[PDB]
Amino acid sequence: NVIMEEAAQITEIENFIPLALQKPKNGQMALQRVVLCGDHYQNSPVIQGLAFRHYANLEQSLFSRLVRLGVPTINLDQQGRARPSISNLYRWRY
Amino acid sequence: SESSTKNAALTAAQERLARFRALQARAKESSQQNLKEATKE
Amino acid sequence: ITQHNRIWALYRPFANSAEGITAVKIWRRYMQVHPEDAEDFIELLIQCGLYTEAVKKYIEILNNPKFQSKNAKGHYELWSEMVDLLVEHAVDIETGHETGIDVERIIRSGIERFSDQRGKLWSGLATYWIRRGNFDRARDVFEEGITTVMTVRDFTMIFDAYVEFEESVIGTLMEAASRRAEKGVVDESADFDLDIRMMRFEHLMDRRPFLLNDVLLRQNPNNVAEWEKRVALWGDNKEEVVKTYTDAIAAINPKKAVGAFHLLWANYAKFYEKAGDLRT
Amino acid sequence: TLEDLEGENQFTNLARQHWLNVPQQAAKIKVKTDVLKRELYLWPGYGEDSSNYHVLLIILIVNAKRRERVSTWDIFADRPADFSDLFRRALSMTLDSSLSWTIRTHVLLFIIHAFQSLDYAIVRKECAPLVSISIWHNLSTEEKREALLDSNPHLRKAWRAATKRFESADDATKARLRFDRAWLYSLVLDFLTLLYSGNAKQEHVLYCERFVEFLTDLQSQLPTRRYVNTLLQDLHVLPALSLSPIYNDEGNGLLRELCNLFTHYTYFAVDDQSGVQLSREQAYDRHCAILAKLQRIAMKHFKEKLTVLALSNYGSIDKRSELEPLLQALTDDELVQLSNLMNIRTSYPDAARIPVDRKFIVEVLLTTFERRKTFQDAAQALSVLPTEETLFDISLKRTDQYDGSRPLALPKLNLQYLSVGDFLWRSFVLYRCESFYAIRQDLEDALIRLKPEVRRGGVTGFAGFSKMALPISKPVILDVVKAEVTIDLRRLTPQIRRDWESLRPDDVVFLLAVDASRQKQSANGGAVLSEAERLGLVHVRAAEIIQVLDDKGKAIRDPQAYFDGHTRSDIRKIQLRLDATSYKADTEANRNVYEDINLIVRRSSRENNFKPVLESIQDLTLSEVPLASWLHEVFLGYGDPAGATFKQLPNRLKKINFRDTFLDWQHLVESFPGKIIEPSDDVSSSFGPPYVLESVEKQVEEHPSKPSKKRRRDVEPALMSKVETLKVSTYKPPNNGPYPVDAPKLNKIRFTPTQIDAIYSGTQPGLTIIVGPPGTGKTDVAVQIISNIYHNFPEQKTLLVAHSNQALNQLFAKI
Repeated sequence: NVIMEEAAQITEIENFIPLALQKPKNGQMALQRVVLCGDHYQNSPVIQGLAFRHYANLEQSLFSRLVRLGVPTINLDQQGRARPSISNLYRWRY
Repeated sequence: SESSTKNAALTAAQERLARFRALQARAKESSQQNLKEATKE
Repeated sequence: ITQHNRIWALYRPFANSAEGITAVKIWRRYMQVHPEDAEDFIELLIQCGLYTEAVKKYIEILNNPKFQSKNAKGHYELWSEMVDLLVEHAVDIETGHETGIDVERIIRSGIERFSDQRGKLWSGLATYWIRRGNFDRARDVFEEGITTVMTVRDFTMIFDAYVEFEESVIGTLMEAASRRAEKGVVDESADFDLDIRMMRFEHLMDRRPFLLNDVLLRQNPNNVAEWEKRVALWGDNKEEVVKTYTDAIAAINPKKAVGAFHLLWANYAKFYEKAGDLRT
Repeated sequence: TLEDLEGENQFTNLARQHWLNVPQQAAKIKVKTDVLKRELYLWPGYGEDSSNYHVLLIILIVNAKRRERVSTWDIFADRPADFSDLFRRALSMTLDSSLSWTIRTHVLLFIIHAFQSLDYAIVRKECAPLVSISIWHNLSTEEKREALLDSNPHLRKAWRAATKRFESADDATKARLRFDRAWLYSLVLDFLTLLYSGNAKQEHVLYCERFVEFLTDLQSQLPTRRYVNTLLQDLHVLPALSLSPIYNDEGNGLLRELCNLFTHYTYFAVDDQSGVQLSREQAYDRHCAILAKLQRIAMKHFKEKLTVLALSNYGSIDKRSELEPLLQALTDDELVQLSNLMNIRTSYPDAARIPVDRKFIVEVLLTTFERRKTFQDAAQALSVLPTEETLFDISLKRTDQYDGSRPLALPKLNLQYLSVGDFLWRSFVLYRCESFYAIRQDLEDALIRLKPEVRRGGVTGFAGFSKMALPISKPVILDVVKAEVTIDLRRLTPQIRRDWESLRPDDVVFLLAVDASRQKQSANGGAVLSEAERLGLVHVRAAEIIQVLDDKGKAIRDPQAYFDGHTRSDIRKIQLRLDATSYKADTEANRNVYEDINLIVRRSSRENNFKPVLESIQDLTLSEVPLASWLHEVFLGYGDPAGATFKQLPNRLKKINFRDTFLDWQHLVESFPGKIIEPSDDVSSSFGPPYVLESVEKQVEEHPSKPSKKRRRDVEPALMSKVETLKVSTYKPPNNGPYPVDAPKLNKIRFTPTQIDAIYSGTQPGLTIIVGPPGTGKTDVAVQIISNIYHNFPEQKTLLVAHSNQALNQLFAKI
């Protein structure tokens, strides 16, 4: 089982590297559960190259690509850390 | 026609066998020349 | 450690009477104190079937120049034994980027170190490539060995090995074609492959004199006799004869010529006069 | 930019003179013409009677929004018919030759941007007919199309369905389908005509680069590539671009690189129809089959003249130089007959005026029979350690000055990929390019801070002081490669000396040989020097520092004692392993690169991990199975996106022990709205924690009703949600001892129903995505899922990947 936290801030290569950290057995992988928790509306990964970030789209994450592809995702609708005004100001995008 | 076809196939097989024998003789001559050149060198 | 020597002397027969992975680990732990018998442990790697472990032990022994063989075996003999073990167990040896090993680099190092037995190393590499199922790689290795052999004996041995492999492949293809024709199944790809193999064998037989002339020129670029033999083997090909004459002119040193460069120049002038090129 | 369009532009003035000619007496209010307000006014005012200027302005606004990473497809979601009409108008204007080349390039860029936005339903519906099977009707010969249809029954069924849809359509629908099928062929013909038109300006080169980028993007997406690769192979776009005068120009390096990237993407070892990635053996077998078919055709047709070509081997005919004399032996008519026998196009339309000579046919035959390296071979051939030529590459310099005006010949990450290996190779190439750019920037900064100059006697010295680099002597090779480098810390600060002496094992360092006197060649009015020659740098070699030794060659056992103690000598020895590939290349070329090396440059430990990442990426690209089979379709963006979920996987766990996930029975009841919960036992009273939830599918009782075929048309398929019975089982927890420390810890956080569903999805096997905002307790849900996985599966291992160390610390504190 592989669980990733803040997958939207990690690149696709960095997300795929942890999913292939073990060699396959008898031609098949032993991975069964792949959970990724993140926020596609948050900041993407930092890329030094402007052409890589814009033209090559290297700043795109695996979670954002899965959300854009139409895969089903569970969206959290409860927040209990900030004030109601700040939460409502941050709920316009969500 | 399937009468002279057998004779034509036999002639082609004989020509192929002659060509294979010539190729084997050329390979043996090349090997002998290579051995002689190796001894000379 | 002084008592550990007697302890290992009282444990060597114990490890030999146990065998298996436990004895392999005991021999690995005993190599840190007395590595001079580690080659004998390589024989244990022969008994345990671990060809990769034997190759690693041979590489570790060859890496240290201060290692002395207990059985008075030379470094060249150990390298030849390792090459023979790799050729015999090429299928059982795992090769990849994860292990950090390269067989081509080791073959090149053995060829560079042992110039008198470079043809034997090339033949072993060709046999290993043939055992690996890569016919194109084996053909490329044979061509590289033929084109880079300074000694004509090694070149002749490599050519004989390549000719034997090509003859075996052609015989297998002919047997497959005969079996297909007897069963009434016509395979155009197999017949085309057999024809291509026959054409390649004919081209190799035709270029064998050219390869011998090239080897003679590499052995002595100032030898005008080899250049004259190459020009005679060129025949009526005017462009090939002109290229051979230009290579002989640019290769034979006038101050170190063993033959007669003036004879070659006179032959070129006579060939130009026979062609009607008086100005040339 | 977007702010530049707010001024008195020519397009804005034309729009005001043409569309804002209303006679209404508006007030004289100084309202700024914002880009968003103009876009909102243009969106509602768009219609079928609008001119092409409004469509061009809308396309320019969409391109400006896409260049700024702003959403623009949503604004067109309100009007689908107007968006389709605008797309049809843009497609008609793209094929129109009356407009300038700049408008055609802008339309091509807009079409390429729309092709990269297939996630939208309207964009996917608009782009579906453009990359459909009807483009196969534009083939050169009907025999090749018949063979392609007979190769796969699915392609034949799709062609039959397309033919039936075209026959059953009306006149306008058939005309629209024909226009959509022939638009790609017309664009390819226009590109081929403009390539061979001659006297091409910068606009023509930009249009060619945009067309190459669009072709690469079309080949990068498999649903479009399945027809784009066949169309490019039938039209011979690569042979036409190779012989075109635009690509032959020295200044069109970017166009040549884009053409090479398009050729690499089109010749990828992957199935076009099935989508399965092909290995090196499959590509070699396909090339051998093509060569055998060509040899059989030559033997059946020209055995008298092409006997050597027909009897040639696979390795003796795949090379262009070896096959050049065999193709030159045949005449022009013989070459045309050989091309027609292999279903290869040899003639074009008279309107395109494409020059079809013997040289073009020979180039096409050479390119078709050329052996191409696979993606794994290309990834293996790429060096992980950067070099002097790789850091100062032309592509890197072009990407450094990229501003969105012109395309770049680099791979682009999208929603869909051709294969997992292709995506891994693209990620490895992007990471290598980023690492090379960072290393080049660091080397340029170090050379600028060092300020190299020419001293007396021709010895290159350093006038400035830099902490990122240090002057050294020539390294001496110790073993083979491991070498020793002598460094001096007499002129360095104690912090700099401590940083240099604390080099970790296998640390990435650069040995730099620099000669500033060549910069004087730039002052003599000669040729234009490069970026490396401007700073005086000549060669840079990557190396891995393994250990740090003192002046006596002894390794420092205690670094703290050596740093705190008084060092007798400030000279240090560093053991560095140089790369084997660079050393072998220098030895083969007989170049003494290490003899002229005089500088050593170090890097920060946080930014010196690029080599292991590149090695891991190359190993993943070279691996045959780097992804799971269940998650391969979800990662590739093909098939059902919900197939990786637990509801579709066959290994779904029916019973899962939630233990202390629910605080009480009311919390468990409220966490499953719309689902019927029944106790496992016969006791109707509620039970407390721990609880185990078992999902039982409700079996529908198939009553023996009569088969009435009348009431079947109006009875639509109702989306009846299957009410899975969540049976709750309560068991006594096992005691761990009478001591208070033996009591297990229980969760005291009341999870929401969305959090409960996320935890249930994470506990079940498959792929789970938790889109949680800040303060939503995503870390708590992850910790609960990890605890549930540890309790339910003690034999399984859980790997947590955190973006930052603070998240890992918070997860450890929660666990």
